[PDB]
Amino acid sequence: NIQGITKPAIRRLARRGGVKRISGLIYEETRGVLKVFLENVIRDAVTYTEHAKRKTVTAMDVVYALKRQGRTLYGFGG
Amino acid sequence: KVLRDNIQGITKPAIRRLARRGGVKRISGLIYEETRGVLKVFLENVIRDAVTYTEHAKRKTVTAMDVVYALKRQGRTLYGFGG
Amino acid sequence: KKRRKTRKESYAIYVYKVLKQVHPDTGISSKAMSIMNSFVNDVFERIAGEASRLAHYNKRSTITSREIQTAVRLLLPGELAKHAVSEGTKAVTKYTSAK
Amino acid sequence: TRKESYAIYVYKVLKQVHPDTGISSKAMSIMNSFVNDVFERIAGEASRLAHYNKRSTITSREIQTAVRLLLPGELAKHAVSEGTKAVTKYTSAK
Amino acid sequence: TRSSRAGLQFPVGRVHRLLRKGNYAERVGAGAPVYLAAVLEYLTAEILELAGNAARDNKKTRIIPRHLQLAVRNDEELNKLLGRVTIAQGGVLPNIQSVLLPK
Amino acid sequence: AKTRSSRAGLQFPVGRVHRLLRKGNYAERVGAGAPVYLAAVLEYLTAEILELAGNAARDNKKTRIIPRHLQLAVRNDEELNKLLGRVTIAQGGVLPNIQSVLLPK
Amino acid sequence: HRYRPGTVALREIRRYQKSTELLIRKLPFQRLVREIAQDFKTDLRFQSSAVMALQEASEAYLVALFEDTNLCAIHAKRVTIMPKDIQLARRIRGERA
Amino acid sequence: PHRYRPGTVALREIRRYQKSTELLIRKLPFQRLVREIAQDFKTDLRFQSSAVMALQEASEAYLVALFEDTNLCAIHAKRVTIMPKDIQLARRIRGERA
DNA sequence: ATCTCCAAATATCCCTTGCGGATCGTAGAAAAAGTGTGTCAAACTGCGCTATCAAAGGGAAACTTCAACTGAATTCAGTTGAAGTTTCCCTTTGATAGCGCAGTTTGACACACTTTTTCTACGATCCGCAAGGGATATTTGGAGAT
DNA sequence: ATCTCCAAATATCCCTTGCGGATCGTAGAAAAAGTGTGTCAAACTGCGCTATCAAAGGGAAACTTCAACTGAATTCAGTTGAAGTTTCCCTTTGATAGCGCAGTTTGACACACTTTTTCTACGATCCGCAAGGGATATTTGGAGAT
Ligand SMILES: [Mn+2]
Ligand SMILES: [Mn+2]
Ligand SMILES: [Mn+2]
Ligand SMILES: [Mn+2]
Ligand SMILES: [Mn+2]
Ligand SMILES: [Mn+2]
Ligand SMILES: [Mn+2]
Ligand SMILES: [Mn+2]
Ligand SMILES: [Mn+2]
Ligand SMILES: [Mn+2]
Ligand SMILES: [Mn+2]
Ligand SMILES: [Mn+2]
Ligand SMILES: [Mn+2]
Ligand SMILES: [Mn+2]
Ligand SMILES: [Mn+2]
Ligand SMILES: [Mn+2]
Ligand SMILES: [Mn+2]
Ligand SMILES: [Mn+2]
Ligand SMILES: [Mn+2]
Ligand SMILES: [Mn+2]
Ligand SMILES: [Mn+2]
Repeated sequence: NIQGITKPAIRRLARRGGVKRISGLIYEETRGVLKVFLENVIRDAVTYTEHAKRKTVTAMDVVYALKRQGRTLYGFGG
Repeated sequence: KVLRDNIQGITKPAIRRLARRGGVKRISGLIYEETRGVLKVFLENVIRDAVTYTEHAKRKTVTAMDVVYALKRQGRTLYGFGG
Repeated sequence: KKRRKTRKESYAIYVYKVLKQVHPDTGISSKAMSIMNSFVNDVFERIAGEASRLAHYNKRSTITSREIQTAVRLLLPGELAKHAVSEGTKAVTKYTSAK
Repeated sequence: TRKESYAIYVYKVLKQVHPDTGISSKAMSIMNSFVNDVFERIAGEASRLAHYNKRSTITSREIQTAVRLLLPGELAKHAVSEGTKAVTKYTSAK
Repeated sequence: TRSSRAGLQFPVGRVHRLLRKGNYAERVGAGAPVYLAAVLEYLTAEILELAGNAARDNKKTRIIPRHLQLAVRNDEELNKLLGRVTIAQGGVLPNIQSVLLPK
Repeated sequence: AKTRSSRAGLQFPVGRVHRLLRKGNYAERVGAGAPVYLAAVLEYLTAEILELAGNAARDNKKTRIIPRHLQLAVRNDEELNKLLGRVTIAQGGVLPNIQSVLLPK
Repeated sequence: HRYRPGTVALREIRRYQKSTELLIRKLPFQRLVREIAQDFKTDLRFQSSAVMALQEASEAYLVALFEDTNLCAIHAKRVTIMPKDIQLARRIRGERA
Repeated sequence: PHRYRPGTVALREIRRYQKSTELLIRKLPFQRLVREIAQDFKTDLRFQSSAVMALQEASEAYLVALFEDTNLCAIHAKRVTIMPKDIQLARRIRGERA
């Protein structure tokens, strides 16, 4: 599934970040970094879901989790 | 009496000691003024908040707690001075 | 009727009002409005959070306009803080006149 | 006037873990900051959880999920069992 | 309404209720929600003023998230205030490092 | 048993913690088990830092824990380092650490 | 006709910095989220916006990281981002020890 | 007469300072700087002595750790010498501004 | 420089859909009224903050010398990016199945609150004594010299 | 290879202190008890929105071809920062005294809270039509070749 985050997708992300040239080894690092990012946010989001005794992860569970991580997101129920 | 230029009291040997503690082996002559500028900005930011706490409390003496609260505000929590 | 979907509350109408004050011929998309609502909520929480700590720090039981003010001074960068203190002081001055 | 601290409890726990070890005045002030800081972080998170879920009360369940949010890995696991064991033992009495 | 007495578009009554329910303190004084409502109104004005202009510059009559982001990141003080916030669907400021451009 | 700490098997003060929870404006109401659980968590974390800091003190041929030992303890422990990742321990100094490239050849 | 190496890359930079569209395809991202969640708690559903919230946060995060990664590459007098640039940026952010 | 080679004394200075915990900035000078900066925000301030010590503890800690990051930036660029551009890269990635 | 030649920017026009205004209906804000307690202002006060001086001497500043660092300049193997072909799978569209979130009602009991009893934990205070920690002399590990 | 020698480490002496362990006497807070009351658990439920399904086309991802330009290695020299030396500035240390102001306290009350009734703002819900979407054409900004 981590391989669904393709080389072209990572290149596009890098282009928006202003990158002109990318070593072949970047695509594997990026996948690892993203996995860590998602695990940390989802871990917390799921802690909230479970605390509410729910089976469904809400956008608010994510929003609160992002806020905890110091990654406040506007646009989804802030 | 007027206080001026007190950033120059942050001496070069002092900055060098801090860099040694930070693991630095060799230091460019240009570091010392860069460091002064950086320290100035750090103190201005913390002292500004610390003074806001003093003013709010209607006090004229900046307490250790005003500083500890300001440090916490800036994500720079300090242990050892109360709170 | 009978079973009623819970009323959601937002700042959308007051944001559209302010938008008419500053940009009479400018509109706002619904995604942009959501962002604006998060902004207002985020800022409210941040300010009332300081105000709460301030009162606690000072052994007081009340959040007054004084805590709101110093909290705005802690939270907001230079010019924004200056302008927000004017606007808050003026609203309070004007409100206490109007009886 | 009275300055309350966690000092006597930190002393007690220090005797349990390291019976012949003292602690300097500054080290203890640091331990007091530590205990207050963690209290604040946990109570704060618990406060948020009750609000988020529209409850008027902080229960040990809020404290528990606050603990799981705030502490890393092994530390959350052992704090959870210490916390649950204490609530269990406490209810078993009155 | 208390908002009218105060000269505000933002709701002094709603703000007061929200302060009372957020468990910030035992008591809320009467000036507090006025002051706070005014500050929230001033900041939404400040943001909307710059976003409107970014909409103009982009030849549009409707503010979208992109214009909110442009406004924020091009403004030194708002960028600081929202230094740890992400605006969904905002993208980034056009920015290419000098050394990456051809001679 | 008289004290709530005694009932819970605890060294830390359940009653103080209850009061501090009530007077900190965290919620309208605090349940009976909240202060027990938190007192226990606080007690456990203090046991853990004190254990590691006493060991640092002994590593250093010392009999009394000073801030340096607390600092050595915290930063050599991955999880305590993380919990206190944005915390400064006054008079703690840093860990001995020279980058490889800086050593002579 | 052939554009020189870097000319099309530069065009791409200009293109993506003008837009705001998500750059990771939606379904592969959704599968990843569900797989990671499953590891923490089995038997979970997601609101569609929950997944969207996570994708917006994730891409915002990675774009900004590539900005810092690029600066570290440039610092080293290179033009090519390398794993070590990501690692240095993450160390300085205090994301990694 | 005896002369240590360049870098030998620097290394032993690092060992020396990495073992100790004492503040490395002279005390009266730091206190004047604090007092000057504060006066620019409010005239007529007094300071508890512990207030100034707290600021010096925080400041030196901040600067030690910034020097660690600065060194990593220098090493990344294949140098052993810290330069203003290393501090700048470090502060930029930290999100420190002004 | 000058011509060719891509691809983005702009123009133009018809289609789509979500902005934004209008309509109905109530949850919440305001008015009114009665109640108490936190806050405020004013009186007194002693901790510790400012200040100042003196004496000594640790450490800063300013110098000379030159080791070795930075970085300029050059080289080239190969890893990149650009543009070709081939292969896969994302998205879009139309619902149908039904999970589980969220709305409504409820009374038990958990938690508030206030009063009286019990006892914890604080502030003030002397004490044994290893624990440093500063002043003085000797040995040691290894850097640099021969 | 082997010697010389410098500074950090080790050893010795006295001694100030700041620790753990007292005992004290005592304010303040916790526990104990009694009663008031509102939060939230459970149970029943309705339906929104999550999952899923079946298919198909079109574009994205993967794969392949080529060689431009990049990162990495090598060499070398001027630049520059480190090491060491000498001078003496001004920090540190200690102790004094004066008072500015932080913190305690006590009466008076203004202000916030709680309760109940009335009024009306803002919510949900609806949809014409204009801004923006999307497709096609023309103009414009440059990049690469000659
Ligand atoms: Mn205008
Ligand atoms: Mn299932
Ligand atoms: Mn000045
Ligand atoms: Mn609308
Ligand atoms: Mn109502
Ligand atoms: Mn009065
Ligand atoms: Mn000297
Ligand atoms: Mn080749
Ligand atoms: Mn069901
Ligand atoms: Mn030898
Ligand atoms: Mn003692
Ligand atoms: Mn009493
Ligand atoms: Mn190159
Ligand atoms: Mn190579
Ligand atoms: Mn050269
Ligand atoms: Mn020089
Ligand atoms: Mn001189
Ligand atoms: Mn006063
Ligand atoms: Mn149009
Ligand atoms: Mn269009
Ligand atoms: Mn042209």
